[PDB]
Amino acid sequence: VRPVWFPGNPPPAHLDGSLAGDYGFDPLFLGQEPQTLKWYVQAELVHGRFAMLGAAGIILTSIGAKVGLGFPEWYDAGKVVVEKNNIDFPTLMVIQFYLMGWAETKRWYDFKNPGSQADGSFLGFTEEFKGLENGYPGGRFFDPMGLSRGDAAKYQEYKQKEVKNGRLAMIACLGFAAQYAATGKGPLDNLADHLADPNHVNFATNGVSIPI
Amino acid sequence: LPGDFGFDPLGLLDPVNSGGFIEPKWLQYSEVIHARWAMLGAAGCIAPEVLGAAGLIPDATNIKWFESGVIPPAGSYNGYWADPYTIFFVEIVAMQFAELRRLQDFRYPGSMGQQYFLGLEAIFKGSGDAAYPGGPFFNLFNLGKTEAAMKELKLKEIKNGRLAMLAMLGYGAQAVMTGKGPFQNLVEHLADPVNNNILTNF
Amino acid sequence: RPLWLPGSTPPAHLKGDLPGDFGFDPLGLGANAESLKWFKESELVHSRWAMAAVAGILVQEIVRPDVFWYNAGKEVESPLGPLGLLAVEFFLMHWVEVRRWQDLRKPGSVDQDPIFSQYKLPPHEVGYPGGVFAPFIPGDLAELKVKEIKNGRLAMLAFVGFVMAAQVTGKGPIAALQEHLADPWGTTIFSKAAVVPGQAVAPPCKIPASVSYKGIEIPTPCFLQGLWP
Amino acid sequence: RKLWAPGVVAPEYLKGDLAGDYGWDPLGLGADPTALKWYRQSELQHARWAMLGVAGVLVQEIVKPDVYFYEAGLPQNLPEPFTNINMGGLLAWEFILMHWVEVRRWQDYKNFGSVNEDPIFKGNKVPNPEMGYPGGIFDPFGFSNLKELQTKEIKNGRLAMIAYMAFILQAQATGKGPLAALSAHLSNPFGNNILKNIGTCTVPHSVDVQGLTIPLTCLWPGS
Ligand code: CLA
Ligand code: CLA
Ligand SMILES: CC1=C[C@H](O)CC(C)(C)[C@H]1/C=C/C(C)=C/C=C/C(C)=C/C=C/C=C(C)/C=C/C=C(C)/C=C/C1=C(C)C[C@H](O)CC1(C)C
Ligand SMILES: CC1=C[C@H](O)CC(C)(C)[C@H]1/C=C/C(C)=C/C=C/C(C)=C/C=C/C=C(C)/C=C/C=C(C)/C=C/C1=C(C)C[C@H](O)CC1(C)C
Repeated sequence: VRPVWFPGNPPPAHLDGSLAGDYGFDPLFLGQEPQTLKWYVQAELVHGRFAMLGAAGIILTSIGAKVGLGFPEWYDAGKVVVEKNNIDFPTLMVIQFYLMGWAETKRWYDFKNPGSQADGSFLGFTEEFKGLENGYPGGRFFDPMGLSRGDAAKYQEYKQKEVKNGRLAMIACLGFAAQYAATGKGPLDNLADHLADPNHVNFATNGVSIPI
Repeated sequence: LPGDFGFDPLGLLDPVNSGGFIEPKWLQYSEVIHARWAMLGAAGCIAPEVLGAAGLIPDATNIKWFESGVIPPAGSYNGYWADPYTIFFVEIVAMQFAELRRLQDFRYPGSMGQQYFLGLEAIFKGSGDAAYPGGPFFNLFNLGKTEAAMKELKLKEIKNGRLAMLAMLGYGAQAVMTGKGPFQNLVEHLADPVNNNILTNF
Repeated sequence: RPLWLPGSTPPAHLKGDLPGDFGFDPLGLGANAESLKWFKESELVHSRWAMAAVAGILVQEIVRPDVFWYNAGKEVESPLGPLGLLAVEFFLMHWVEVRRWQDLRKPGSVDQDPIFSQYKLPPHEVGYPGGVFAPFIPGDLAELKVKEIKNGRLAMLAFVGFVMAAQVTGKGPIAALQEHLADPWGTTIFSKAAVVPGQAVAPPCKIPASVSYKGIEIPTPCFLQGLWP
Repeated sequence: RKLWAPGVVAPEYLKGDLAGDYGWDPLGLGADPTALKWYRQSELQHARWAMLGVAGVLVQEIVKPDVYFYEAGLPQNLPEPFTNINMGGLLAWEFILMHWVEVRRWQDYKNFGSVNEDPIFKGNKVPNPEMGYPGGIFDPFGFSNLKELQTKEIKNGRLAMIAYMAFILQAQATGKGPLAALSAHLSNPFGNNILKNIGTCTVPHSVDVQGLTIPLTCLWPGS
């Protein structure tokens, strides 16, 4: 009934269609256990959301680098920010570890004990750190505009859109990494080269991706 | 069943204790797949030489078939719209889609007419049979509306196919040995049938 | 009931209850009621500041020319110090804003004057105070609210048009309209920039650099300057 | 009742309800009826714009046989009043007015019978008896029976679609207009053939317009 990643094969028994982006794609059966599938759903959403945020950063800084604004390219951006500002590297990395470890550990122990971060132990906050579903923490802070508690079918549509855009941005970031590792250029410079010569400037002419 | 002339000296269509890819359903189906690809191969390896000898296509084209870019040691052709690897990746994606949906109809009969494929689902319902799907595109004109006419057309497809398979093995053999094209071999054997044979080119 | 698209259907949470309700919510940002109260208040406040802003820019360019409204904060002069003006604005706006926000979060709890206990503001709705805020009303509120939200949406669009036209042309709104009347075919946003898959061209920014005020050196960037046509 | 080929059985959803129905759908694209309605509207749009384009290229080449419609789009090749015009402002006019009329017809497709009335002047209305056939001020002479005229309309339109993509194809191959190419084939039919002129695109390779360079496109790798 529902479209499978590979038409003709039936989907596996542990992938039913209740999840967003459920195409029955598990050929290595990594999520047969429901707890492992729950944990992988939340890991997929976290990787996807970081990839969407990262890919938007790549694209906007590369637009601002091709148009003459003086923005670095993303493989030089961290070095030029640390060196042009008054920033020491390891202190900013440790402050990142502090803030991300706090938030991340709240996420970890809300996976473990599902309603437990809404006890009020963090400063006074109650039901604003309670989750709605697995990996969907919508209260007043994380869903301030409040789309998950009105028009539930439209919210299911947004869950589908979020999972699809996240998978697309994960393969796009793997893109940017591979594109840079092959060509040694900015990715929107690579896009400009492909728009210049489509038939002749590509991965079959980089001399790396197919070494024959 | 099409082309059943009883010729099986090595007994490979035995239904008793079969399996794997040696099977009547796999062997007859791969027989018609090799037959159709070899008909296209025979026509495609003839056509530039005869159309350049007839004066219809120019002399920048009409090259020998092994100098097309199949074997760049044998010679390549600059004048395509891209490099042959740029061509070959499009071939990978396109033939992957085609051959892979064909494989899925072989493994699950009729399963290629449910999941959305741009409205192209009634075209790929197939039949209760591999190797002969039909439908509004694989049978454009309703040819073989009679069952006996359908058997006759399947048998003609089998015979023209086996002839083209022998012909394509011929094109490979002649191309390796005498180093020329098959229409050039026609010209030499029709010029001197005595002094231009396999026995001369050794 | 007129719509943003005549013939379509409005979303199920939009009925026609609020003024200016024409069924326009494609993202579904008002399906929560508690959110929709906050966004109605924010729409009214953005609309009123934008109407007063467009009135200020128009009357400023009419009355006092050779003063560019994007640079009035630079080229203004006063014996009133900049930090003194900013401190007065800070405390007085913090006062007024917190009074209005308390009326939002607790409906009708700051009606009474704190200094003069005689004067109390009458019961009302949120966003529409009344009383001494509205001494004179022409006609009925059922149409004036619609007029207010329509003029306010049009003036919000007008203010972002003023900002973009000032950053792209470098002139005021009346001077830019005189430019578009002097060359309508040749002075449009289509006529200044285009992106083609070959090459792309953006207009030069007419706001130069970090502005040198009295030692602060205010950085002045243009809005989304890499994404203009 | 005749079909597109002898011996071919028409599909079950093709019956004779729509005009120009020869039972021809080898890809099964109209198997879903909502998609069939969308492709009927797209067929009508392509047919009417192609009839307009063929009548265009025909009359333009007849009246002014020095235009060369394939290069008529340049700013220099414009008529008497505005012949160095700003193509930005021209595209601005076209974008606004076409976006208007197009969204009106799109809402006609989405809600049939909902954009018949004039929104400004409330005493005006077009009765559309079928989708894609507005009538009223769009049918000022009013010959609408309607069915045989719809068949004539879709047959002329399919012939004009084939004829206009023919026009573009010949004009890219031999570099001339349709009447000039017909005169060349009447001059010699053996020379100046499709057997000879093909393989070379006369496409002038990224014409620089006033500020920008458009990338140019031939339908086959001729060069
Ligand atoms: C070396 C030991 C060995 C032996 C004794 C067998 C024996 C068998 N295999 Mg197994 N098999 C082997 C290795 C072996 N195989 C390997 C290495 C693979 C992985 C490729 C397989 C994968 C495999 C499959 C998928 C199948 C079999 C099947 C069979 C059975 C029938 C095959 C037959 O006669 O068809 C005749 C053989 C052919 C038609 C193919 C010959 C041509 C291919 C390309 C092999 C060429 C071999 C040659 C040495 C290569 C020269 C290269 C040089 C010119 C450059 C028979 C029991 C079939 C079966 O189970 O049916 C009951 C079956 O479907 N085998
Ligand atoms: C200033 C911000 C602002 C806010 C908070 C609102 C809020 C509202 N609008 Mg209003 N609207 C605005 C500006 C705003 N509007 C402007 C400028 C126009 C003219 C284009 C309109 C035209 C309009 C119509 C026709 C209707 C509404 C309606 C509504 C209400 C329900 C829709 C909703 O839930 O979305 C909440 C909206 C927001 C949360 C603001 C969006 C914030 C996103 C993240 C920014 C995206 C904007 C994007 C950058 C474009 C900027 C402008 C662009 C031209 C450059 C809600 C009270 C409906 C109504 O009144 O029914 C009761 C209705 O029918 N609005
Ligand atoms: C499902 C399944 C199932 C079965 O069972 C098996 C198998 C098949 C194995 C599987 C599959 C898998 C896969 C495919 C995976 C992939 C992944 C990825 C790619 C990710 C990424 C992911 C990605 C990500 C996160 C990313 C992110 C990013 C980021 C943050 C960025 C950042 C940045 C920026 C902005 C800029 C600057 O200047 C720099 C940096 C710093 C650099
Ligand atoms: C019957 C029997 C029985 C018993 O039981 C046992 C035994 C004896 C074993 C058996 C036998 C068998 C046999 C004989 C077989 C043979 C086969 C063949 C020859 C094939 C080929 C086969 C072949 C084939 C497919 C082929 C194909 C081909 C092709 C596509 C080609 C293509 C092409 C062309 C166009 C042109 C250009 O230039 C390129 C190319 C690329 C070159």
